[PDB]
Amino acid sequence: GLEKTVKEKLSFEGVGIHTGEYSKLIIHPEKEGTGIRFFKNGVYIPARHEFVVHTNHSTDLGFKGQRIKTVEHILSVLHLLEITNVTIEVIGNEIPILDGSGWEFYEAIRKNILNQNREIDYFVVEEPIIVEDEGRLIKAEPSDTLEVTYEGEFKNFLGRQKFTFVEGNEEEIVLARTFCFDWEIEHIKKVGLGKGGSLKNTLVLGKDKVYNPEGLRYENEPVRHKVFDLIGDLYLLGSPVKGKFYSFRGGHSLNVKLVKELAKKQ
Ligand SMILES: CCCCCCCCCCC[C@@H](O)CC(=O)O[C@@H]1[C@@H](N)[C@@H](OP(=O)(O)OP(=O)(O)OC[C@H]2O[C@@H](n3ccc(=O)[nH]c3=O)[C@H](O)[C@@H]2O)O[C@H](CO)[C@H]1O
Ligand SMILES: [Cl-]
Ligand SMILES: [Zn+2]
Ligand SMILES: [Zn+2]
Ligand SMILES: [Zn+2]
Ligand SMILES: [Zn+2]
Repeated sequence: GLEKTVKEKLSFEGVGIHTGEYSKLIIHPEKEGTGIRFFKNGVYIPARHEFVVHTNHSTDLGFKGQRIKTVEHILSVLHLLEITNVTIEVIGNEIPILDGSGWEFYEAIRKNILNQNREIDYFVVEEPIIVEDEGRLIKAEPSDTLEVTYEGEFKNFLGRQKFTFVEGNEEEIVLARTFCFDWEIEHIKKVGLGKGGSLKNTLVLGKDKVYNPEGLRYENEPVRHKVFDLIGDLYLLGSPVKGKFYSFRGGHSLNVKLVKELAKKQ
């Protein structure tokens, strides 16, 4: 595939799910070999694992005293579309959550793709690797195409479910929204997070219920979302990725752990 940028500057704005503050994004075109980077208060923050500063409830980056929260969704959409050269200017402290999915970013960026004059240098998984953390596991192995499976095991009605993304099925995961359980709200608010959360940008699930009046988009919308998150975190390898991945109960922390182990090995 050829390296790609955007045809023109694209803008997005809205509340950050964790800060509860308004922020604005400006996606700038960039030349071949630039890579994906964020820009905030005069500092460039590359979208790479060396710049990850926090992973508990979002994937956050920082450099030289400047931090940006919740990069997982914009990075997943850029990865899915193979956008390789772009500057994401952030006026604020977090990426806007919008409806909690990648839909708005995906629809706008997909209509503005500009192919460039280089073949993409893919990050190619060369051998099998397994990373683990207290009941959670992620396996990666060689593959000519990006294939990502997430298997969840939930304490509520969702039970045990899995979903697999393969290239060409981007539309199956870009609408899946972020979610949380009603029993998690206390903790998230207590640690100074979830300030912008509402039923308009997060699915809220209970032991037997879906609080959002619209309900779920898909019966397995939560696992489709976890696949979407893993594809965003994999872009921290700094190039579009080719490999077959299987995550059992993974989250941003384990995804970043896998990315760092893959980067170290290769
Ligand atoms: C008007 C009133 C409205 C009320 C609404 C406002 C409430 C406050 C706003 C909340 C906003 C946040 O909700 C945003 C936020 O944090 O969104 C995160 C997102 N970033 C990503 O976070 P992360 O990847 O780090 O998540 P974990 O993997 O760690 O899972 C998390 C827990 O699920 C367990 N788990 C996991 C997998 C499994 O198979 N089984 C199982 O049990 C696991 O053990 C752990 O206890 O995905 C999470 C989902 O999974 C989202 O919640
Ligand atoms: Cl925390
Ligand atoms: Zn090619
Ligand atoms: Zn926490
Ligand atoms: Zn997240
Ligand atoms: Zn997410």
